[PDB]
Amino acid sequence: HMKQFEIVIEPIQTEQYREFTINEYQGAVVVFTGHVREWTKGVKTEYLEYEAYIPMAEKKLAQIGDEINEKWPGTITSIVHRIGPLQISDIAVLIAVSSPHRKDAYRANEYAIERIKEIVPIWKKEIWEDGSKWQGH
Amino acid sequence: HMKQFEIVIEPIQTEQYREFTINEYQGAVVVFTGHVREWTKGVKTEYLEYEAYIPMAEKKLAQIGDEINEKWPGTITSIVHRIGPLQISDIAVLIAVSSPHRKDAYRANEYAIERIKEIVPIWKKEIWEDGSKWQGH
Amino acid sequence: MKVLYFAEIKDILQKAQEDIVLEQALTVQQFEDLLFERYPQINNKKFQVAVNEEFVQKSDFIQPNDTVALIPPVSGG
Amino acid sequence: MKVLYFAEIKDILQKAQEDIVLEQALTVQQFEDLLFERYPQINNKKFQVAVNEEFVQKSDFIQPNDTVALIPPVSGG
Repeated sequence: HMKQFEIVIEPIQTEQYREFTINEYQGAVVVFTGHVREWTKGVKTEYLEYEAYIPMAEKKLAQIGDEINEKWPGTITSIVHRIGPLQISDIAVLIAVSSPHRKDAYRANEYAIERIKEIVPIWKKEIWEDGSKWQGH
Repeated sequence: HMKQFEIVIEPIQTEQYREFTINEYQGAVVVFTGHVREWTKGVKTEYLEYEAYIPMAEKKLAQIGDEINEKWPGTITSIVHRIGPLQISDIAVLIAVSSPHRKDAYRANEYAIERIKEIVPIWKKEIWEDGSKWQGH
Repeated sequence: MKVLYFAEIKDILQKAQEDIVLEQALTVQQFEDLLFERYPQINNKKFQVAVNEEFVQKSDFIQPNDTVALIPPVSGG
Repeated sequence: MKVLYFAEIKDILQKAQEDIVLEQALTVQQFEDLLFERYPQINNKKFQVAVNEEFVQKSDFIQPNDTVALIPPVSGG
């Protein structure tokens, strides 16, 4: 069951978020995916564990949608973040923004990812060979 | 058969372009899709017909890839444009850019769409009730 | 009152939730005083508090049947 | 020499390609003179010329076995 703003545990299925945002007035869709990287530290990252306070996280993703609507009217936004264990190159987050014209779709999308990092109650833990650490910010 | 830079006639299958650009060093992918809009004129748009000088168009898309590599090293780019008849909301163009960090992926992607409109030999014809017109620029 | 724990605090307390029966409203400051008394091992941890899925301040009130969550510094995206 | 037509020019000429046998190299200007002589109905149309899939100028040369394409103002993306 897909919602406009949601937290999922299964791998993100990307096409449905673009499809949600599309209609006959929209000429541009920008879809950002954030992926788990390897080699950000000296010790290899085995995988990440994400957690969320899901109902508050979904309410804060919708808030960002509402902020976007206020700043770039005409856009449509859909956002998902995945939780649980994520492997290297798994999509952790996806943001889809549609717009009649491209510039607002790019701007709104980049705004969204910034806000997610600021306000949404989601946390990552990095796991490596004989260790793990919750990340902050 | 998928190429990094290609012209297709079948509907664009989006997931393969993101997948082409992903590897363990990339933490961001930006995928732009350009879609056929309705109601840009007073008379309803029935559909569009796109044409391309395909081998030159594919060479010019690769050129843009090379330009992107020169300006934003670390990015990986894949581009497809569709030709033939396109219906309302069909994807006409897709650009996928991966990067270790998001900012270059957004910048490079927006650069790509600008260049496609500038240099790539592809043309659209708008078709409406009792008329049609090749578009310029 | 239901109390929800996340991320490092969850790991430290070895529990994701607990119930604290309340007879009356409690200040957010009072809630933190109680929490740090019970669990001195988190008393230097940084977090915001949410009550019924909204961020609150230390001067706000918690009602007996509220859900209260400790929100450490976020790291999504 | 193979000549390729696209978009409105293609529509006007009612053909997508043609062969013009050449015994010797031709200037791009000469090619355009010939084209406009044959097809006065395109003589006010704007286009670039590509030879073997590269944009050329009017002072360039076309070899007998080249592929030449008329590229009207582009409208992709």
